Amino acid sequence: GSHMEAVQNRIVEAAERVPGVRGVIHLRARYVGQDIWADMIIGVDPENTVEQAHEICEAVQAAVCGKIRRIESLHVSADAREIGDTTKPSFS
Amino acid sequence: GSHMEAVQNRIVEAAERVPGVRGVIHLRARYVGQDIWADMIIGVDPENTVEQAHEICEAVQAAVCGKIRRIESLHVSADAREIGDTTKPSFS
Ligand SMILES: [Mn+2]
Ligand SMILES: [Mn+2]
Repeated sequence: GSHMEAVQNRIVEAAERVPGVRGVIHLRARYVGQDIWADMIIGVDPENTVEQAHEICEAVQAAVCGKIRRIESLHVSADAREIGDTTKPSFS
Repeated sequence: GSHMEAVQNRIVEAAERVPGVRGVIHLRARYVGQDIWADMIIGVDPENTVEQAHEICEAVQAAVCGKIRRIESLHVSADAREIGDTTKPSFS
């Protein structure tokens, strides 16, 4: 429950379907009227290049924005996630 | 002018003194009472590994939080910045 949790879960689930995303580390989303502005950090393979992380972020942004129309702006950026890492996304 | 712009500029200037930071791509900062909560994306060498980007983010977080005491929480994450890129940081 919480419609905002459901929206945040949609964002996370869309992002986690994009190849190269190991998980979503952090998501902050807020309304400006009907539109959402959001900042998301995705976890990526540590051995990737930063150029590769960059292309994954761009793919995440395209996929999320294409699926969640009320999102007017989404910044996607990257950090290392090791593969033994089950840390659930942090929100708020 | 704008005391919030000055705080944001302090954050950017502290971060840009950390080795490996090519620039600050994006900064979002808000007050909860007297404390600041902030999300920052730093630009990093594209040929770096994501593990290296990660260690730069961690160094940025330590340096910024150590210099700006009112910051209670700072998420630092990374993206590619090419070196011909003079793009000024985006705020708000
Ligand atoms: Mn690019
Ligand atoms: Mn680490």
